[PDB]
Amino acid sequence: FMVSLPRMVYPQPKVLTPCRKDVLVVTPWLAPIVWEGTFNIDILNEQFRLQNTTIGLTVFAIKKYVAFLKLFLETAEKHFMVGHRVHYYVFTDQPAAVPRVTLGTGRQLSVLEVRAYKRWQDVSMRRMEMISCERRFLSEVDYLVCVDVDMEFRDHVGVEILTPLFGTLHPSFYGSSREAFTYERRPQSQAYIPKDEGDFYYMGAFFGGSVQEVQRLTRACHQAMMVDQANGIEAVWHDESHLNKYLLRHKPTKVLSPEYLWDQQLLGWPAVLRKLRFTAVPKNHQAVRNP
Ligand SMILES: O=c1ccn([C@@H]2O[C@H](COP(=O)(O)OP(=O)(O)O)[C@@H](O)[C@H]2O)c(=O)[nH]1
Ligand SMILES: [Mn+2]
Repeated sequence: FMVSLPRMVYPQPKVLTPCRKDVLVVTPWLAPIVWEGTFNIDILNEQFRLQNTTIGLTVFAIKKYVAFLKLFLETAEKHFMVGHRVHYYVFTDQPAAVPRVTLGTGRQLSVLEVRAYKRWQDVSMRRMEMISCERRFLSEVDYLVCVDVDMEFRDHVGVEILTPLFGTLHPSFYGSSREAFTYERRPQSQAYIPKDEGDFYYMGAFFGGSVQEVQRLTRACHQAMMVDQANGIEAVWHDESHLNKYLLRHKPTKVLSPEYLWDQQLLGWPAVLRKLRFTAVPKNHQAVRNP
């Protein structure tokens, strides 16, 4: 049950004036695409606080990637769901390497020890299994948000994202035609998507939803990866390939714009982005992924 909103004073929405004319703000299945200017955060904050919403954030920090945790968590404290209840779940092979980060009130962090796979591809892919293995979520949080650790928050990431199921537009492909998307194209793979199918190319580094929907997604992707492995095939973009297949066949209820997953070093700061919210931390891929 949801109580009434209180009286609020804010600018009247104008029916004959779009919030944004330069971008698509709703998908063909009527899911909002979240861009700056499309939401009044005061209204959304009210709605979600009135439900005493708790948000879980999963992040994996395996082997050398523990180095990314300090900046990740400190900037999350500044920008992620501030004012709401937050539970971080840090999955790592090195619990003693997790930095002691000071948390705001109503925010907690749990360290979950997991095994380290040798191949970075396996470390990345096994996140689906490890997220799905975990039964605490249903009792502890309302929503789960699942992100990469090699990142920092630079601006607001809040309850505007919350919805039963969301994916995020990959920053390299939001302007691309579907034939150019790097979906898995081999029919032998469970992740296969033909050249005439696809809505968007979603980023493996940021998806989420209700606990129920996230556990469905991660279970489905894990089982699809198991089938591929039995068939001696590994999808071209690993977990991201399976995520893309899942979100093609199970449409997300919101889609996040590339504000929510950007790489400024690689892609700069185009006119279409009013904010860069959650951004890549420069990596030496080969060095950091291997002993
Ligand atoms: O040795 C590794 C390799 C990967 N990861 C995790 O898997 C995610 C995805 O890998 P990565 O960020 O290297 O992929 P990219 O964004 O470069 O495609 C990372 O953010 C980490 O959360 C990790 O913890 N240790
Ligand atoms: Mn990453």
